[PDB]
Order: sequence, then structure tokens, then C-alpha cells
Amino acid sequence: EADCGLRPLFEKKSLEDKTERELLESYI
Amino acid sequence: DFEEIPEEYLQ
Amino acid sequence: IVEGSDAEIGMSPWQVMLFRKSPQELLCGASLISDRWVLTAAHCLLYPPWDKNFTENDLLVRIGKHSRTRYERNIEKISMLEKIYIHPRYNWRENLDRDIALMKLKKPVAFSDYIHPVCLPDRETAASLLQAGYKGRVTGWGNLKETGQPSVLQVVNLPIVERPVCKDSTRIRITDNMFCAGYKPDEGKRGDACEGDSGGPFVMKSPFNNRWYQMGIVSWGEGCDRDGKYGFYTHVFRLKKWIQKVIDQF
Ligand code: NA
Ligand code: NA
Repeated sequence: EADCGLRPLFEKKSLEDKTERELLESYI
Repeated sequence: DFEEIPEEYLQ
Repeated sequence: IVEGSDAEIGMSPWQVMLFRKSPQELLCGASLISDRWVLTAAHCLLYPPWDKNFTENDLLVRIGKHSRTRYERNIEKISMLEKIYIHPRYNWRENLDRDIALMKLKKPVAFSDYIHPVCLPDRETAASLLQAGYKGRVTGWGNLKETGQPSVLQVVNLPIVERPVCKDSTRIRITDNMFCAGYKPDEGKRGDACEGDSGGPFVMKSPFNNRWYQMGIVSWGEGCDRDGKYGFYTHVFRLKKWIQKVIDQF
């Protein structure tokens, strides 16, 4: 779906979860 | 172990 | 999940619980990929060595959950299955190659703050992100240790492992339809899926478009969180033509 993978309580509000940064930091 | 679910889902 | 943490509310709104009707118990994880399709591991539904061959009427899916055992009134939604589809080349005889299945729901589920589908990867997102050292995230309600059970959904982030290291960790034959993930003994950090997590998703957040993609399905392992062992995951992108064929046809 066009809205897949965007979480209502996180991406849709521009709020990050407590550990997603760990994932981003690994994408070198 | 699990709380019973509404009966409507088991019919 | 071993050595994980409690999920935040709404952190994994695609997470699905596969629930046995009688006796009422957790069977597996799964993921929501649209309003009427759920993805899981084939071995959650069919594994003849253990006399496992479920039919649609044996099972329910519970969507929007956080608590493992509670009935989450006004939050979770419970759906019956219309039809199960197993990959036709799922190899239950040997090594669980092509460990993938789809479940079509009898009725579409209403999305909410707690219920929302994950994306499936395209070729380019898979090529970019399926690299050794890049971390994904596994979630589930399975056991907290190999030899106990969580109050709420657990989450752990784990790095993808180089294919030779995966191969050299096991005597089981690995295929291109699998990848492995987890920390090495020398890395210090720990974590793994465990019994009850299988069928659930291994997700990655694309840094290109800030969407979550399901790259893997919790498929197999030899113990939970053992040093020198890794969890193995179904390579979702490699099997996506089959997913599409099923959804397009049915
Ligand atoms: Na080997
Ligand atoms: Na390990």
C-alpha cells in the first residue's frame, strides 16, 4: 500500500522510537 | 495461560 | 526473543500473532502486508516431521497486540483465515528452503494506531540494505531464553552476517533464499529470536524513504542466542515473485 511502513505513532507524527537510530548508524 | 477471547471469534 | 527489550506501543504495528484455537496458545509470529494478507513462515503451518499441518479453521490471527496473554479489548483485532498458501517448493524435508507462507483473511482488518502494514522490499532496497553489518529488527512473543516468557512484545536489533560466516556456523545446507543475523562472540552484544518468534518479521528502516521494509522471516536456528550460532531468516525479496503471484491470482 502507498502508506506501508509508516507507523501512525512514529513516522506519521515525526517521532522516533528508542532504538531506530541504532539501525540507521549501521547503514554505512 | 492466555486470557479467554470473545466467543464470537471461535464460532 | 533473547536479550531484547519491551516494545514501545505501536512500534511494530504490522506484528501479528498466529493463535491456535484449541488449545488456545501462541503458535508463531507473522506480519501484516495489506488489509487482508498476512505473511509468515511455512513451518508455522506445515512441518510433517512434527505432525504439524494446520488447516484454516484451526487458527486465528491477532493483530494490534502488545501484551502476550491479555485480550486487548478495543485495541487488538482478531481475524479468521480464508485460505493458507504455502510456497510450492518449501523444503520441509531438508533445510526449510523457501520457508514462506501467506494467509488471506476472511475480512479486511481496519487499520489504526496499532495496526498498519509493513512494506515488502523492491530489488533496489534489498540490494542496498542486505549487507553484512547492517542491522534489522526482530520482534515477537517467544521465549526469553533457550531453557521464561514475556509479558509484552519484545524487540531486538541484530546485524546481518557475512554469508561465509553463516555457512561456517552450521552443518545445515544454506541457500540463497536465506540470510543469517546476530552478533559474533567477539562483538559482546547478544540477542536472537527463540521458540515462538518464528514466522515473525525481520525489518529494516530504509534511510532513503524512511519506511520500514520486511527483509526476512524468522525461519530457523540451532538453540537461541548461542555463541557462534546465528538466526536464519527467509529472504523475502528472493521469494517476492511468488508472493505477488499469489496476491494477484487470489
Ligand atoms: Na558449514
Ligand atoms: Na549467537
